[PDB]
Amino acid sequence: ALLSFERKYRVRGGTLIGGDLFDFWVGPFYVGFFGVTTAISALLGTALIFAAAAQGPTLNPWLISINPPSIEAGLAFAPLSEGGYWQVITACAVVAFSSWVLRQAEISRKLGMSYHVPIAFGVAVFAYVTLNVIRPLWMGAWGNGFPYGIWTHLDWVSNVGYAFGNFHYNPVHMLAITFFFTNCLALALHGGLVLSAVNPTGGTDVKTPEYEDTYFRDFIGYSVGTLGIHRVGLFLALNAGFWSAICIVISGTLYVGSWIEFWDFWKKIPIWS
Amino acid sequence: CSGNTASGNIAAEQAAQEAA
Amino acid sequence: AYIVGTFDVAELAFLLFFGFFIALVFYLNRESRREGYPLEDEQTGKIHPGSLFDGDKKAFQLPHGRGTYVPENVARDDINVPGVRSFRSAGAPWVPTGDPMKDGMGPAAWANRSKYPDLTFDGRPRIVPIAQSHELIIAPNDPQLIGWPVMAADKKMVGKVSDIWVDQAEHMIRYLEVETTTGKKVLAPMMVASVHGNSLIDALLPIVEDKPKFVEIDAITAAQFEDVPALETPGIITRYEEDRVQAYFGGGYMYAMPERAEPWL
Amino acid sequence: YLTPEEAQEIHKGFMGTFVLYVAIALVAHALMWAYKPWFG
Amino acid sequence: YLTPEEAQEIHKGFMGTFVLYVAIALVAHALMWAYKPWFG
Amino acid sequence: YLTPEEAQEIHKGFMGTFVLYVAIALVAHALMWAYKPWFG
Amino acid sequence: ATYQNIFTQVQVTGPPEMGVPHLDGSEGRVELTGHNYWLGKIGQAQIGPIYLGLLGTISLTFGAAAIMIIGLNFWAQAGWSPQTFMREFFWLSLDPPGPEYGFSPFVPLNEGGWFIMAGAFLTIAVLTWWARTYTRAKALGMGMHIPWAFASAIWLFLVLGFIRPMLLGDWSEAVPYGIFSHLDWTNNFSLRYGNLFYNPFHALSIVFLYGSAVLFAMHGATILALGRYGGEREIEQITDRGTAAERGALFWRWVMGFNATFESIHRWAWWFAVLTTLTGGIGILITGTVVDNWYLWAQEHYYAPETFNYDPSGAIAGST
Amino acid sequence: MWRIWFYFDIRRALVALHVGLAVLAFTIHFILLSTDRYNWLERA
Amino acid sequence: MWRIWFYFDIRRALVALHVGLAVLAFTIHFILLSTDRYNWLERA
Amino acid sequence: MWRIWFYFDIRRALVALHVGLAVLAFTIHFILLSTDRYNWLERA
Amino acid sequence: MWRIWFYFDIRRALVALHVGLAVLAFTIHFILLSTDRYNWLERA
Amino acid sequence: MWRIWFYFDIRRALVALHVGLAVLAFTIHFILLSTDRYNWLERA
Amino acid sequence: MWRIWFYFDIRRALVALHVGLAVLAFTIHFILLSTDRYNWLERA
Amino acid sequence: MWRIWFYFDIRRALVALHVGLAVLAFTIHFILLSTDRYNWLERA
Amino acid sequence: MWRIWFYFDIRRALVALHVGLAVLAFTIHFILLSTDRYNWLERA
Amino acid sequence: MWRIWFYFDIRRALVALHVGLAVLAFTIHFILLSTDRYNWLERA
Ligand code: BCL
Ligand code: BCL
Ligand code: BCL
Ligand code: BCL
Ligand SMILES: CC[C@H]1c2cc3[nH]c4c(c3C)C(=O)[C@H](C(=O)OC)c4c3nc(cc4[nH]c(cc(n2)[C@@H]1C)c(C(C)=O)c4C)[C@@H](C)[C@@H]3CCC(=O)OC/C=C(/C)CCC[C@H](C)CCC[C@H](C)CCCC(C)C
Ligand SMILES: COC1=C(OC)C(=O)C(C/C=C(\C)CC/C=C(\C)CC/C=C(/C)CC/C=C(/C)CC/C=C(/C)CC/C=C(\C)CC/C=C(\C)CCC=C(C)C)=C(C)C1=O
Ligand SMILES: COC(C)(C)C/C=C/C(C)=C/C=C/C(C=O)=C/C=C/C(C)=C/C=C/C=C(C)/C=C/C=C(C)/C=C/C1=C(C)C[C@@H](O)CC1(C)C
Ligand SMILES: COC(C)(C)C/C=C/C(C)=C/C=C/C(C=O)=C/C=C/C(C)=C/C=C/C=C(C)/C=C/C=C(C)/C=C/C1=C(C)C[C@@H](O)CC1(C)C
Ligand SMILES: COC(C)(C)C/C=C/C(C)=C/C=C/C(C=O)=C/C=C/C(C)=C/C=C/C=C(C)/C=C/C=C(C)/C=C/C1=C(C)C[C@@H](O)CC1(C)C
Ligand SMILES: COC(C)(C)CCC/C(C)=C/C=C/C(C)=C/C=C/C(C)=C/C=C\C=C(C)\C=C\C=C(C)\C=C\C=C(/C)CCCC(C)(C)OC
Ligand SMILES: [Fe+3]
Repeated sequence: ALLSFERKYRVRGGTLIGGDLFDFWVGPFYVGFFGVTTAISALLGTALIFAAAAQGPTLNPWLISINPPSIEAGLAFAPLSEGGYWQVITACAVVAFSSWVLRQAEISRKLGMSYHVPIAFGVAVFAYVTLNVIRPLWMGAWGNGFPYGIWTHLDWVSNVGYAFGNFHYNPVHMLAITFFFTNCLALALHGGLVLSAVNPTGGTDVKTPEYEDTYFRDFIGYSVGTLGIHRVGLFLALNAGFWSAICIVISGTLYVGSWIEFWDFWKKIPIWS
Repeated sequence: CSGNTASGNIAAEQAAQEAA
Repeated sequence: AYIVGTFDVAELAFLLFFGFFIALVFYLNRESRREGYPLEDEQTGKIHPGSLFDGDKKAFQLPHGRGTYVPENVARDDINVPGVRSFRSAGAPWVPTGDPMKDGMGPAAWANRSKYPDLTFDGRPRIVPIAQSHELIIAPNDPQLIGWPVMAADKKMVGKVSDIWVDQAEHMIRYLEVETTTGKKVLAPMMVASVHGNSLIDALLPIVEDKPKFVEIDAITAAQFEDVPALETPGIITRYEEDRVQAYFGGGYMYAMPERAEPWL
Repeated sequence: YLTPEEAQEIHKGFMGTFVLYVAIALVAHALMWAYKPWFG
Repeated sequence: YLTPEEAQEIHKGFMGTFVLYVAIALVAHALMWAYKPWFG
Repeated sequence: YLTPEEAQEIHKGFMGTFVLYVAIALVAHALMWAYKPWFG
Repeated sequence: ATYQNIFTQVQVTGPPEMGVPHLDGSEGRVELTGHNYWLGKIGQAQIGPIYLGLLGTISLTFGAAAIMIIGLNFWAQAGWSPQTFMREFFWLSLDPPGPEYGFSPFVPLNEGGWFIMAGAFLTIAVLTWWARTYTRAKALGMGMHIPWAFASAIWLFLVLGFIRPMLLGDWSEAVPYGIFSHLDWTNNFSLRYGNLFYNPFHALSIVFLYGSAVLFAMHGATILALGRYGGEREIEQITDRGTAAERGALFWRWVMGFNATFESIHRWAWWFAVLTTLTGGIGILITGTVVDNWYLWAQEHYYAPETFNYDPSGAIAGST
Repeated sequence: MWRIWFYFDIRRALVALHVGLAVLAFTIHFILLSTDRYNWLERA
Repeated sequence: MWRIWFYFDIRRALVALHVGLAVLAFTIHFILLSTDRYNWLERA
Repeated sequence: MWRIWFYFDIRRALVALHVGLAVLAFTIHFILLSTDRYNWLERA
Repeated sequence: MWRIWFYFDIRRALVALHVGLAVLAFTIHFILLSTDRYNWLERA
Repeated sequence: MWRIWFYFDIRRALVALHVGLAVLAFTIHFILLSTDRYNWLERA
Repeated sequence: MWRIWFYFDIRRALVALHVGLAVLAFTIHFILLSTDRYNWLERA
Repeated sequence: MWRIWFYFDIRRALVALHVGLAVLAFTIHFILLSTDRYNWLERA
Repeated sequence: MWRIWFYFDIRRALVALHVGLAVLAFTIHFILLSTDRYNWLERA
Repeated sequence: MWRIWFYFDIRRALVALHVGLAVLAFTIHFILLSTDRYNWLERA
């Protein structure tokens, strides 16, 4: 009951698992059963990250890298110093993200809201699971996963991308990039329009939604509306995440080779060649 | 995770595949 | 490329942006503190002092001659809520003493909104029955919805649809008027109403189907429809009344039946 | 301010501090010129 | 504030602490100059 | 606080804690200087 | 059974709304209006009307000129063959002048003159479009947030096309007009300058693009989940706090311990979106002009990994 | 005939005409600068 | 002691405890499978 | 003891139990398939 | 000393304490498993 | 026949016609300038 | 001095202090484990 | 001249002036630092 | 002097001061640890 | 010069001034540390 209106909303119920067992708050944070699971998994994952780092060549936070086992090890559980730490941290991260989704669902139920936020975050959880669980399983080795390091997973991204020639020629990658760019443009437009509506110039009063409609019809000839903009932004962000997961999952499992050669299909269409 | 050990997988890749 | 020693232009730009971003985060927190602050104690309700980095209060120049808003001056909620803590701790939930839907607790809670209706840019009431709108009609290929049966959360037929309320600014249906068995007319949010018999896939499907065309409201039961908050003036709904109706229907997803508040197990 | 006399008072303060600031800057620039001139 | 008297008191306190701060900085700069001059 | 009495009490406590903190830091810095000086 | 606020079930149709009157001297809206039923499923079905002042006319004419120049150069590159045009469209490109020309404004038309002309006309069109968004905001008494957000993207665009080539004195550093060609330019730009991953401003721009995706996902999901309480009517919630604003704040306060307001969230979104292109333009401008090898620069600042930190040979071998 | 001005506002027509003239003139001057024969700034 | 049931409900505690026991048992079994000494499937 | 069914819904309990049993059985079968000793499909 | 229970409720305190104890115990056991000296499973 | 102006508004028709004619003339001049036989600016 | 409790709530102060102490202690132990001089698990 | 105070608020003008002066001074100092002739920290 | 407490809340001022002091102390300690001259953990 | 306190809140002015002084002094100390001439930690 910190916020001036918070107290009346802090009621029992809305939990999926646990009921009244963990139905309480700790400061601003609601816990629930999935909050307990999130706390355990996330704290264990962080502690194991730092335990594996202490066994590594450096404690520099830039250069800390918890690496997966070698490809020759296949899909077996490796020794902790030889990639097992990475596997345990991956399991902890999966559990933590799933528990975060379920805690968001419980909090949505407590406030009389639908499950839009848990589903939206579950899209990103699916992207991560595709990156570090599904793709290594399909490829046959845990060594295909990206390392747990701030700058070494960028090295993983670079090397995996260049293993296919130029990763820019992946068409699902093109679609995901288009969704990302359109999302950022849409977010700029939506934030700017709302702020300009509530922060007028020239000493005028706060505007109505008719003013936003008029502004975007004078600008580009069309206005999507107040509900439509949030629908479109959610669609764009979720599509960006989902198509990122799809684009990475098919490279190395379904498509092997240079993505540049794929576009030789276009030149062979009998309509123009 | 599979039912094998990492050492067994590495030995199989080296000897049974990369050595013969 | 070095400015002095190992300092270079790129490093200087990065450090400048890092400082700017810290300042921007502080500014964004200041902006986020404008509603609901200062904080208060969970039990005693004692108000916390206030941030050292806060500035001046924000004043909104309202249209239609409604004055200034000043969100920092919004009256704090009453400390005495119609509930009792499940256990005596700062983090325990409140169990409502009576009817949460009537008293406004948890998902059924409402805010003290303005007691006058929202207006269009020219001063007309924004949310009005579709007859009072300015030549606004339902899409001819869309469901008419007038006279359709209404299903409640307990699968009972509470009544029928007698009127449609539309937003004159956004050109959207906001409320459906439902006449119940007892004859009382109540407003139900369109966002809690599922329209059946108008599926896009079913239209695409090459079938001849006599699906029942009705409106389902699974938020509240048929009896609860008799306790929907009423309007002070016909044909007009205020912001406070809108909040009342929306809170009453939204709280039903937890409070319509006891099982809705229980874990799956 | 609206009243002119307040405008004269604000102007007096502003010009006094501006002259002091410019004098400090001029002393610094003269010292730099004596140290390492940028014209020649 | 509004009353000129408490404004003068505030200015007194601010000037005192500013003078102390500047004196400390001046001592530090004199020590650094005696150690490693930067103009020469 | 609002009253001068509570303000003076707060200042007294703050000054005592600050003096103790500075004394501890001075002892630590003197030990570090006797160990590995950073000037010379 | 439960409405999820994804598609509009029943649409409301009426006479087209021509907009609030302008507060300045405007010529008058071109009353070309339409209605799209399928756009009304997601948002608003009304198309139009449009405003075409001096700025809109200039922008449309100069952008048409630039696009015509690029397309006619594509047709010439295809040998005027429609089939070759279709076959090689992705590979057609209007390329910048070669390094032997420096940053000279005088290049033969087929060697880069058309490229310079198209760049000039495109820049004129983009700048007049920015001026048009500024004047459209001014005509309604609204704020200038959208003009500044557009100015950030224009800053990145101008750094890519004109400012950086001007500073390096090399037209050949500019981005070619082509689908696959500008991707090739991106890849080559990363390759010649070490590795753009280690540009700290490229990393910052990635941070802000990712965060904008995150922010839009969270904000759209929150607003749609708050449709039961009028969450999408954000202007009224900002100027008169309802239960939707309270629930939206409390959800994120209970999730992560802190929350924004209905206005503050849009400031967060605006700043993330703007900072993406701001940091991107800053990072591109300093590449080559200030730093020529970003991996070396990262090595000097102790954040460049080696093989003893992580060896990517296995990941490469798996992907072959 | 003057009757053309019964269907087109003179202000809009003049604005569009002068915008088109500006694009045409800039294009022609740029093309002339692109050729060594007509470039009047590179050499004496 | 039995008084622990005055602050925690048996129905929810049983579910939470069994979930934790399941995860712990799976972790221990997988750890055993990763060692050549105790792996019971790869070799005879 | 049938007391359990007074506090746990039989339908939810059965669904959860069968989901868990399915996941466990699939995991064990896949683990057995992964090993050369117990794989029953690759070799005669 | 008992007055600590005047400021912290037993339920949340016990939940947090056991979460922390679980995290710490798993961390220490994993760290011991990662070292050759204290690995009790790999060798006889 | 003049009756074509009963079905077509001449403001829109004239605007579209003048835009299309400008595009067509620019395209033809560009094609001619692209050929060595008809280029009139490269050489004397 | 005891008067510090008139401005700071003991419950919030103790929880903030112990979270900080935990993080600092874990940081120090992890730093010591990294160095071979102070590592107490790798060798006898 | 004093009439300038009838057109610009003193607080806003002073704040903007000092922000601009700070930015200009920092820019000039950094530019001087980058030059070899005027760097005062590299060498004696 | 004491009058500073007529304008600053002691709780907020103390919290901000201690946050800044913590950041400063950890920064200085890490800087000293990163130098071979003042590192007190690697060598004997 | 006391009249400035009629235009600026003392708490906000003091907080902003102290933040600016902290940032500037950290910048100067960091710049000095980055020069071999003035570095006081790396070497004796
Ligand atoms: C040399 C490099 C290659 C390249 C090779 C690759 C490869 C390989 C990959 C991509 C992928 C991507 N590339 Mg690419 N890519 C290139 C050039 C580009 C360019 C450009 C302008 O040139 C752009 C815009 C992109 C953009 C993209 C995106 C489409 C995508 C990354 C987004 C994503 O995955 O979100 C999805 C979001 C997630 C995966 C994150 C999920 C978040 C989790 C669930 C939550 C984390 C919680 C955290 C621990 C909490 C801690 C916080 C606090 C501590 C509490 N690439 C070049 C050609 N690219 C990746 C992709 O599409 O796969 C997914 C992919 O794998
Ligand atoms: C091999 C590829 C390289 C790489 C090389 C580059 C290069 C080069 C650049 C980036 C840039 C970026 N990279 Mg990269 N990048 C890599 C891998 C990645 C990965 C990953 C693997 O996951 C990601 C997420 C990214 C992400 C990003 C973005 C954050 C950033 C550009 C975003 C943007 O604002 O949109 C793009 C937005 C614009 C371009 C603004 C456009 C606005 C204008 C006004 C629009 C005009 C349109 C016009 C009117 C339409 C008509 C035109 C006519 C038809 C002609 N890169 C690797 C390392 N990347 C850019 C940057 O700024 O970073 C420093 C950049 O220049
Ligand atoms: C070797 C070829 C010869 C040549 C052979 C011919 C032949 C044959 C013909 C012309 C005709 C024309 N020639 Mg010639 N012409 C040559 C070189 C030139 C040069 C030059 C820079 O050297 C110019 C300016 C012109 C100009 C012209 C026009 C006056 C006329 C085409 C206009 C038209 O059809 O209306 C169409 C346009 C409109 C009705 C509206 C346009 C008005 C606007 C305001 C003007 C801007 C136009 C511009 C293209 C806009 C660019 C923006 C676009 C979006 C791309 N010629 C060379 C020297 N020329 C034609 C003619 O005499 O009359 C038809 C014709 O038959
Ligand atoms: C070479 C180093 C020596 C060593 C030298 C020292 C020295 C010197 C000292 C200690 C001290 C401590 N050592 Mg020792 N110590 C060593 C190895 C160990 C090992 C081990 C590897 O198994 C353990 C478990 C410990 C344990 C401890 C603690 C009992 C004690 C810190 C008390 C404390 O307040 O914790 C902090 C934790 C809390 C306050 C929270 C309570 C913890 C509960 C269980 C919750 C855990 C939290 C969870 C794991 C994650 C949450 C993190 C945040 C809250 C978000 N040492 C090695 C052998 N050790 C210190 C001491 O005696 O202080 C009194 C001390 O001065
Ligand atoms: C539409 C897809 C996009 C998306 C959606 C989005 N993100 C979201 C949400 C949504 C809708 C949330 O509701 C959720 C949230 O609650 O934010 C406040 C969240 C979130 N997005 C987050 C991060 C994030 N999202 C990312 C991506 C995306 N988010 C997308 C592009 C990225 C990228 C691109 O990498 C980041 C880093 C967090 C801020 C938050 C998730 C909070 C969470 O998962 O809580 C668990 C608690 C923890 C303490 C984390 C677990 C700790 C681990 C066990 C240890 C670390 C393991 C990790 C694998 C180490 C590896 C790191 C290295 C790569 C450096
Ligand atoms: C309009 O409505 C909206 C708002 O306000 C009304 C919003 O605020 C928002 C939210 C948005 C913002 C406030 C803007 C800022 C957000 C950004 C940049 C994106 C998120 C990124 C971040 C880095 C933020 C921080 C993210 C986190 C995951 C931090 C989480 C931290 C912690 C400590 C979580 C702890 C909680 C748990 C583990 C669960 C509970 C368990 C416990 C308490 C443990 C108990 C046991 C012990 C031992 C203590 C939205 C989206 C919105 O739409
Ligand atoms: C580049 O960076 C490096 C390399 C590090 C170099 C540069 C470093 C730089 C620039 C550093 C600059 C540092 C700096 C620049 O000012 C530091 C200032 C520190 C100061 C002012 C510290 C002051 C501490 C005061 C303390 C701890 C006071 C505590 C008081 C308390 C707790 C009192 C409590 C109370 C009591 C008992 C009784 C109650 O009745 C009243 C109440 C009051 C509640
Ligand atoms: C490129 O960059 C490098 C390389 C660094 C080169 C360039 C550097 C440049 C350009 C630097 C420029 C710097 C600069 C350019 O102006 C600095 C100005 C500093 C100033 C003006 C400092 C002033 C300090 C004043 C202080 C500390 C006052 C404190 C007062 C206090 C705390 C008073 C409290 C009070 C008291 C007791 C009693 C109460 O009753 C009233 C109250 C009042 C509450
Ligand atoms: C760079 O980093 C490295 C490498 C690590 C180097 C640097 C390290 C640095 C800078 C470290 C700095 C550390 C630091 C800098 O101050 C630490 C300070 C620690 C302090 C002040 C610890 C204090 C602990 C106090 C405790 C545990 C008190 C507990 C009291 C309790 C539980 C009392 C309960 C109670 C009881 C019984 C009865 C009830 O009636 C009343 C009530 C009260 C409820
Ligand atoms: C159907 O056929 C027709 C011909 C009718 C239509 C054809 C239409 C087609 C097919 C068009 C296709 C276009 C395509 C595919 C374009 C793709 C472009 C891409 C992907 C571009 C990407 C990036 C481009 C950038 C960043 C460009 C920036 C350029 C700038 C900023 C240039 C500035 C130049 C200036 C300021 C001019 C200076 C002039 C000077 C120096 C002389 O004086 C100041
Ligand atoms: Fe919004």
